Amino acid sequence: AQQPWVEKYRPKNLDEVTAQDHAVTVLKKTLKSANLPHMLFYGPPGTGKTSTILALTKELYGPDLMKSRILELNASDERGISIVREKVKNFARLTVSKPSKHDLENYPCPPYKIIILDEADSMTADAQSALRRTMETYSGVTRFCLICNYVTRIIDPLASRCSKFRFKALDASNAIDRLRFISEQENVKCDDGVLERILDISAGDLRRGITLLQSASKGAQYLGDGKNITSTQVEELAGVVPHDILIEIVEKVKSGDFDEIKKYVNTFMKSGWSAASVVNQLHEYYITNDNFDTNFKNQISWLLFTTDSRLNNGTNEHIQLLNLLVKISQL
Amino acid sequence: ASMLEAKFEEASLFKRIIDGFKDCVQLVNFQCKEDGIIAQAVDDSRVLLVSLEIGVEAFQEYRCDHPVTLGMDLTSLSKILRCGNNTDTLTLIADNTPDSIILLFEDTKKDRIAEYSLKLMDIDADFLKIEELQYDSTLSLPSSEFSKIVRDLSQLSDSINIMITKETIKFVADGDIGSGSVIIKPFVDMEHPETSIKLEMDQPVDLTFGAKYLLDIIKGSSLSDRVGIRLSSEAPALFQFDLKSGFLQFFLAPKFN
Amino acid sequence: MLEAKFEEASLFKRIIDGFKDCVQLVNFQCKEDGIIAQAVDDSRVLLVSLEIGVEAFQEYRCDHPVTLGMDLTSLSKILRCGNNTDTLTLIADNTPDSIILLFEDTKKDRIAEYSLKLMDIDADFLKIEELQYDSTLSLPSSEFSKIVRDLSQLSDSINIMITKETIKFVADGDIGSGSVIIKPFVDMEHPETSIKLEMDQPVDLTFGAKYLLDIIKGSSLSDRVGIRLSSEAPALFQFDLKSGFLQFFLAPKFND
Amino acid sequence: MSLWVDKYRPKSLNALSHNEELTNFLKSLSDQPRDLPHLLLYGPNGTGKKTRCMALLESIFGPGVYRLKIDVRQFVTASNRKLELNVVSSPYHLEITPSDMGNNDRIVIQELLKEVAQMHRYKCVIINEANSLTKDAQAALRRTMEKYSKNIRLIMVCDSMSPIIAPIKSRCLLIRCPAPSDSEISTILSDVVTNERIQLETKDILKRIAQASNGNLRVSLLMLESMALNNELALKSSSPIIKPDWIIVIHKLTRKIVKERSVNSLIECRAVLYDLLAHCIPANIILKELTFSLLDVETLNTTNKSSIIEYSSVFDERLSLGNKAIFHLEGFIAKVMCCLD
Amino acid sequence: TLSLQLPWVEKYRPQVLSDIVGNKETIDRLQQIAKDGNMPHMIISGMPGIGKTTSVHCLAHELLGRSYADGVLELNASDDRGIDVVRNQIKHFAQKKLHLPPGKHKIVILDEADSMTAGAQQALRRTMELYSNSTRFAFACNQSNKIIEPLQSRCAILRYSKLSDEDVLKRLLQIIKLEDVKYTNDGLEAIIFTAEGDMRQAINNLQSTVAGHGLVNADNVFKIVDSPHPLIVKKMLLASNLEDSIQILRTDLWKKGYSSIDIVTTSFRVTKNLAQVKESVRLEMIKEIGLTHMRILEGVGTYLQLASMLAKIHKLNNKA
Amino acid sequence: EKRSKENLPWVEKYRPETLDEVYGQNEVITTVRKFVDEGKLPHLLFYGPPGTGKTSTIVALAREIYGKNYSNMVLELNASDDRGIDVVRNQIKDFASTRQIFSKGFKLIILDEADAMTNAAQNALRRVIERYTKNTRFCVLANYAHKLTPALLSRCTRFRFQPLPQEAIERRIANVLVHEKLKLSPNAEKALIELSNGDMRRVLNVLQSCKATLDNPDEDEISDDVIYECCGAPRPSDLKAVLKSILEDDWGTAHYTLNKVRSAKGLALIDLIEGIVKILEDYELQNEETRVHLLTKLADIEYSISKGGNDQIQGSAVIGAIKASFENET
DNA sequence: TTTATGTACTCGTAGTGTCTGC
DNA sequence: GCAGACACTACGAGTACATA
Ligand SMILES: Nc1ncnc2c1ncn2[C@@H]1O[C@H](COP(=O)(O)OP(=O)(O)OP(O)(O)=S)[C@@H](O)[C@H]1O
Ligand SMILES: Nc1ncnc2c1ncn2[C@@H]1O[C@H](COP(=O)(O)OP(=O)(O)OP(O)(O)=S)[C@@H](O)[C@H]1O
Ligand SMILES: Nc1ncnc2c1ncn2[C@@H]1O[C@H](COP(=O)(O)OP(=O)(O)OP(O)(O)=S)[C@@H](O)[C@H]1O
Ligand SMILES: Nc1ncnc2c1ncn2[C@@H]1O[C@H](COP(=O)(O)OP(=O)(O)O)[C@@H](O)[C@H]1O
Ligand SMILES: [Mg+2]
Ligand SMILES: [Mg+2]
Ligand SMILES: [Mg+2]
Repeated sequence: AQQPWVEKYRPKNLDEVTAQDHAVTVLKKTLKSANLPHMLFYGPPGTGKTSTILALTKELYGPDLMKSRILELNASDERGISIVREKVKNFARLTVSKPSKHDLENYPCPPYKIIILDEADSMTADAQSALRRTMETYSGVTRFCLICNYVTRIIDPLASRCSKFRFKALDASNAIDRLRFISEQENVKCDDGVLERILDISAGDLRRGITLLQSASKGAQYLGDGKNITSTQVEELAGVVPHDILIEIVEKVKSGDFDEIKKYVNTFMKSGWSAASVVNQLHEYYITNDNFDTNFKNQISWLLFTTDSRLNNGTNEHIQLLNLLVKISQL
Repeated sequence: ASMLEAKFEEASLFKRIIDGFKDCVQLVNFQCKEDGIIAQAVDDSRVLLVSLEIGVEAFQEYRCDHPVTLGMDLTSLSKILRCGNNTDTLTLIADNTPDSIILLFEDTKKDRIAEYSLKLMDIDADFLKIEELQYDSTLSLPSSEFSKIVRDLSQLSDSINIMITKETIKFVADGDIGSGSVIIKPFVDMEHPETSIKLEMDQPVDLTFGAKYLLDIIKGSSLSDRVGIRLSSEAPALFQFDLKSGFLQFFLAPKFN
Repeated sequence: MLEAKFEEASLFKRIIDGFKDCVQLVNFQCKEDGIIAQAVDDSRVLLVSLEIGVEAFQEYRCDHPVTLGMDLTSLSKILRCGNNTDTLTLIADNTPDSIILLFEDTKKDRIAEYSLKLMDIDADFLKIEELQYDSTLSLPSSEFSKIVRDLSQLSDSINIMITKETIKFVADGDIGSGSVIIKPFVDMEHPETSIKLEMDQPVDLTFGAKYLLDIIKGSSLSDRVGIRLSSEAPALFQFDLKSGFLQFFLAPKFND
Repeated sequence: MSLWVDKYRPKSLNALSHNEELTNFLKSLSDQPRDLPHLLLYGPNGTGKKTRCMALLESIFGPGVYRLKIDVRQFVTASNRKLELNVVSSPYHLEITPSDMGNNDRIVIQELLKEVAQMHRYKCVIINEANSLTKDAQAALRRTMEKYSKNIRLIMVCDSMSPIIAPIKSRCLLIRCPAPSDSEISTILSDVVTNERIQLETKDILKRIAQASNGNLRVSLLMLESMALNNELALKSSSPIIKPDWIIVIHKLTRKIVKERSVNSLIECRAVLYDLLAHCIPANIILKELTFSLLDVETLNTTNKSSIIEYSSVFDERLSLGNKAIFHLEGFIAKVMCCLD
Repeated sequence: TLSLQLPWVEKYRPQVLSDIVGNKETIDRLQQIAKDGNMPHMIISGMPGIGKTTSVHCLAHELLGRSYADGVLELNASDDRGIDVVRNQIKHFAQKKLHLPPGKHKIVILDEADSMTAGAQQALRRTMELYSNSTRFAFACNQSNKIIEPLQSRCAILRYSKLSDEDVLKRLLQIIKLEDVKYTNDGLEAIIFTAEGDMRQAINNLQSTVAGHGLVNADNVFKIVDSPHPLIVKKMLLASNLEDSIQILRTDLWKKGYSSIDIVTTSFRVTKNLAQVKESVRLEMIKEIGLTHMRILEGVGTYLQLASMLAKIHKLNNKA
Repeated sequence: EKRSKENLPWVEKYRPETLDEVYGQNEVITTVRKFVDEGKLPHLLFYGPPGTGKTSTIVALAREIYGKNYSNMVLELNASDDRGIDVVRNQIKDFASTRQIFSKGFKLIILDEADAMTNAAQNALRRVIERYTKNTRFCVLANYAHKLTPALLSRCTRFRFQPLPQEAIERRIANVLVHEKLKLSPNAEKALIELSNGDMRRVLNVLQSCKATLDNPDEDEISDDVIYECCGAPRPSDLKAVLKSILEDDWGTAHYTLNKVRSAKGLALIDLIEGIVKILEDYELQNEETRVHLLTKLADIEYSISKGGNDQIQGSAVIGAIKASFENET
């Protein structure tokens, strides 16, 4: 219990990745062979790209050859054009390490070493342009694995050279087996639909779901009542707005009266909820409703999209929330 | 124990041999065999070609049953040779197609033992079969004289033009400061056999060369007392420095027009 | 009240040459038993302890305990006049805001007096928790500096694997690996090169590079340097002196 | 010190008479600290997030977290520019802030977090004002906490959630810090004043301070101390609610905008903005205060209010993507003048 | 590997001032300088490929003859023309005493002079002012803006203009008659249109078409070398129907293998160099094209972004 | 390299070793072959999209002109190698000025991805090219032309590498299937053609990953279904159903249909946006305002998705944009 | 004058090497 | 031969440009 549940239950085998079945099967059938292409993993955060690549490397070489045939770089490490031109080029043009008898007999050691460039979308385009022909020339000796969560930052030539493996988002249906397994292993008392709520709140990631489950389990352990974790405790710990406050917001919006909505927004922001969660709740309330006209739904969908983009830019959420509510109120 | 063993009599020999062509070449491709060890390496500009070869007689003990392709890097190799006492006996050690070699910097003959290792470098360039051909001329002058002439002429122009015609060697270098015209008449001396301007003649040659590359050649003059230059109009210039058991050529490419 | 008269001008300069890179500044504490000045590096990892005796370095007259905190750059600039015959004179009166550093030369009558500014620090912690060490090693300091610079040029991480009859130094890097092993060999004809490793428990600790460079910079302080290693404990790099010794500490970083 | 804001601060969770549910949640985390994940406390400023962080820290290890020291660390960047940023370190934890220049705090984060990770098993690293990071140090942090976690832990404190990128939200546990209720503000101020020696005519003054502070306990304590010093240690029921001079400047600027809508008044607005930016004020808070003071003017219309708030949102988006805030603020005032006229 | 035949660009380079076509007044002035001998300091500027450095070399050859080996010092960007290692070279060359004909001087061809630093030109100022009797300079730069004003204050400004179609056609016909390749007037006008007054481009396209198809007919010319995409971009931006603009975009740029960033930059250049539409309309067009440019540079390069750019350009152009 | 072939990706295994093995660019290949047989070779400039076969063509050309050891007679510089103006002043100058060291021939300089060179480097390269063109030829491979100096563009013969047409991709796929003992249904081949978007490396990568996808590499044929799960691209039927539900059905039905389609096999909103864009471009719209609104709103949505965000809100935005754009038309 | 990398230029300095000399 | 003198290469800090 010296580690959080996120890393304690990190997959150690390729089969342990309970999502992205296509990419995992492709990588396993490649593990049987030696034709490993230059990979490019992308997708939403928490989908399991780093876990997949670490499991693949461990199954390829073994615990002994991690330090010799794996080069991992981050944005924490310096990744200027000089680093790409010298360090990566040198590590690529070096010959592979010498596998031992034990490693060769037990593990399917391939005659190449993998260069893992985590969060590679943060590099400048000049560094990627320098990396292009390094990737192309030494293909027979080294493999490049680019792990970025944004494809568009990666320039066109690298996306052309690298085989692309999209990592699908982990919704309620895909990643319920993992949460059930974690609950069984950790002996976490749970309700019926609590895990579905956890996966619903954790939008397209499993790390957030695991963290929420750990927090709920710790709270239940503190209380010590031996009670199943309800949806209310998880919903509260997740930071999403309760339905009563959302109903009050909708009632204030419907009547108009700019002063009233301004005062209620001031009080609401004093209570301090995350505005992205409020926008998500408003979207799942207004769009799924059937009491609203088509034109209203068009306009409110566009308004919610604009507010979400402006919030994602990293602005002051109070003004954006007030603007969104006032614009909806005048529809 | 290891398949490849090459124990030098002294680390000074290998240090001097490496420092002879360390500056003009970045990547070296050693090819160890039972006949000896060779090293064909090409400059970055792909103008100057170095062909090292060390015979089995320069090693105190030598044994290499299987041919080994040791592609390496001279910068890190010289860095490894920089550390270690020069009196020590080096022993090159490598495995069966390894990822590295082991530099036994055995201090004196006992006590301290070093295990410096340099990771082997994957150079897939095959050795180039540029050995020799029917050269038009074959001269032989002392290394000190040639080094002095090249050093003096490099300050006057960026190109040194070597001309041989009717038993006479002529170096000319026209530039901005002036134009040197150093000439040498062949001779032989029984009193001091080391200084003897030997010469052969088939057809006159007028070949021009760069200054920096010629300086790179003469940096290696400390290895050999004599240097042999062979020129041809349809062949790169050859600078055969004679070693204790092998040699160290320098295939320089002349300029055109 | 402080009369720390030093025999040689280019001796305290030699000490502050080592003191310069180990830490930016030191808080001096002068006592009639001896001069102690310990400082903590910016990383709170490398510990430096100073001890100066009273028998040598000319007559030492510490009438009252004086604590002074000052930089070493200005001290080195003043001590740049480090002729082989020149001496030193330390005078600290009441409220010693500016120490006057008198230079008097035996070979020539020329005199030099300069004033050193004092900064307000008033912070000095002196704690030596550990004295018992599993392995005590004495070896020439020049060879230590040579081997440390050779291994640190190849790799940024240095580890030591002390075993039976072998003092193993290993350095693993991307360029290559350097595994230099030195055996304990003592020559009675050459005391400086004598090497003894006392053996109680084997020690395997992984160290850094810049800290080792800072430690070996002060190689000229002692012909023989005392190297002490203890398992699961900070290292002790003790440099001897004609009167006292200077010891250096370092945390053995290890993440496996 | 003589200031009351830093004289009465609850050291333990037992003294946290602010939020029962949040204190219980923090005690649940502190019950088994062997697997405490990285935290991220968010909420309005002045709530007391740092107080909760320190209380949790001393509940994890023990007393002695509250003893602090200063250790200046020299940091070198591109070329040879020197931006030596001190770190407020301590036994059992380490406190850092991105008070360094934002364009190159990434190196501070990189080498300092790599240095602290060279080895009571972990040392908590509190990062005050985490919302001021420039999306480059956060990229380093993504793998910094993920790779080395059994040896280092982060308590990442920030008053806003938007600038924090998605992966940092993903790998950190989220803790919510609501602002105090007005009754709780009055109770805290009453406890402070009865531990102090100030005489109150009626507790209506505490309620007025609670209303004026707008859920901000820190400025509430500062204003109470200022009033007590000014009222000769005896509060008066008719004492005017003193405002920060910044609020006075914002309100005067709003009045000048509302009354006179000419270009010249825009010139004095630009001069006032230059002075305010010279007075150590972030652009987001000054634009927010200007917008909300403009909307509180009663002579406006609902159409003008809607236009003002929409252009305020647009220009706040522009602030989040700009360098010189003066141009964006001047443009916002120009648009407001155009709409009101 | 047989020795390559010299390309027609270099094989038919003029060696006398008469063969240079275009800018008749400048060429006549250069000829009068040539027979007069009193060469002044001059700076030659213009668009690339219209005959700048060849006129300098021809004049240097004509003014001084057998002294061309050592009486002219030619410098270029390949030589490390810096403030320190090079001031001594020109200082020595100007101070060098060589016996010329009475009306001829040493020539220092500082070819590609727009790339030199400020300090080099500052030294060259007094270097030119001192030894004006012995040496004369000849700057040949594509852009004259980089040359500082003290250098412009003591130089003869010789501005070359882009070649007219008649002169390019005349010299092209000369090349055909020397090479005897079957030609059609439609193919020649296609070459002229593709070259855009760039002579070396015309010669290179002629080479490609001759050695690719034997006949330089218009169909073969357009098969080998494509029409200049700035013209296609200008046609696309000036269309009135949005569907027509989108179709031109797709068919002529997206299906012809043109990067989105190239299309955006060409659109910006065409818009800033366009003059038919109103100035303000060009201002909003430039603003929108720049917004799309920022979107492209930030990472998202897609046909959809270019289509949106065209749609908003049509929104501004059609006046809502 | 290690273990010869069969340990390389299909991208680098099926690299053309001869000018006859380059497909698609018939005109460029024939012109280059005529150039080298007639003995004239001007300064070549290869321009085109990624994956069209520029560096493969020039490597095959250098192999044809010289012997097997083309790398011993060609100074091939790339963006990985440092290409400052000092490099141009020393390495390029020395290689161009001197004579060949292994045989009698003209020096050839290949500058792959030369668009990354600085302006001063190109300025020096201008005179380096023009001075020593007698026995040295420069080849410049550039994906982007705006990064090249117009002086450099005016000096080299321009060859444009068009995106690969259908027949070239079909021929290469047939050769790959013949070599690999693999079978593939024609509808899957058409799906590959549509998925390539003019790139050949994409085709080779998808073939490799789809062969890896099959449980039995032999016997089983690659259908478009396997293509669509392996690449992850939306199926055309899914796009048609989503668009029909958006156009005719109301908000509840359209939102439920889009969510079901996305969650059936993990589709992303991206690739679906421009699938819808292609389908809508396959329509005739009477009013230009529909086209304008569609293009602007969908470009904004695609930009926001590229910057990342909430997928549900972006899907609702897509539905709202399409439904608002197809009501102004009437 | 802040800007914030990467490039190129320039200068200055510190040693490092061989060359004359007593 | 050791010492000084000598000019050389190597290294580090500072400034200025960045689309025609
Ligand atoms: N498919 C999966 N199966 C099991 N666990 C998963 C899966 N995907 C993610 N996880 C969990 O997610 C945590 C780590 O996931 P990561 O691989 O770091 O996500 P990620 O790809 O790194 O996202 P980034 O790097 O922030 S874009 C661990 O707790 C894993 O157990
Ligand atoms: N007026 C002209 N008459 C004849 N040939 C010309 C003329 N202008 C250019 N050329 C040809 O252009 C080629 C060389 O032109 P240059 O003068 O070197 O180009 P440039 O004027 O220097 O432009 P830049 O800036 O150097 S690229 C040769 O093949 C010449 O024959
Ligand atoms: N016309 C073609 N015929 C056959 N294979 C081709 C063709 N074009 C591209 N390829 C394949 O594409 C692979 C990689 O493309 P390359 O030609 O090497 O690079 P490129 O096409 O020049 O793209 P860039 O601009 O260098 S990233 C080659 O190894 C070939 O297998
Ligand atoms: N439970 C509490 N009771 C009394 N005062 C509190 C309590 N919690 C916080 N405070 C007050 O909050 C102040 C510190 O606020 P701080 O943590 O600096 O807010 P922020 O983190 O938003 O800057 C202290 O002066 C303290 O008096
Ligand atoms: Mg990751
Ligand atoms: Mg020219
Ligand atoms: Mg290529």
